[PDB]
Amino acid sequence: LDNIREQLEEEAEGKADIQRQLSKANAEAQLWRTKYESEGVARAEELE
Amino acid sequence: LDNIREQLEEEAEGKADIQRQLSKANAEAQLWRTKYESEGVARAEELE
Repeated sequence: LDNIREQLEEEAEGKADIQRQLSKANAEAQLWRTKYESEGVARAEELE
Repeated sequence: LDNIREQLEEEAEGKADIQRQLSKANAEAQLWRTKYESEGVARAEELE
């Protein structure tokens, strides 16, 4: 019980970084897709 | 102490799924973004 008490903080720290890892990632990938393929293939569409 | 066994493992199942695999289905977005710039914009400078 004193042992898994330490493990609960470890999974919490295992939680905390990986929820914060996605919030940087899912912002950037989705944002890039929204803002770089609107310029990308569409200006490639019209310039052709 | 038996009750917090599932509070470990089901959250550990939650962290292994809802934090981990939902992150990796985001690696795909980043890959798509890289693919767009890398091939798309080299054309979009060349056709410019």
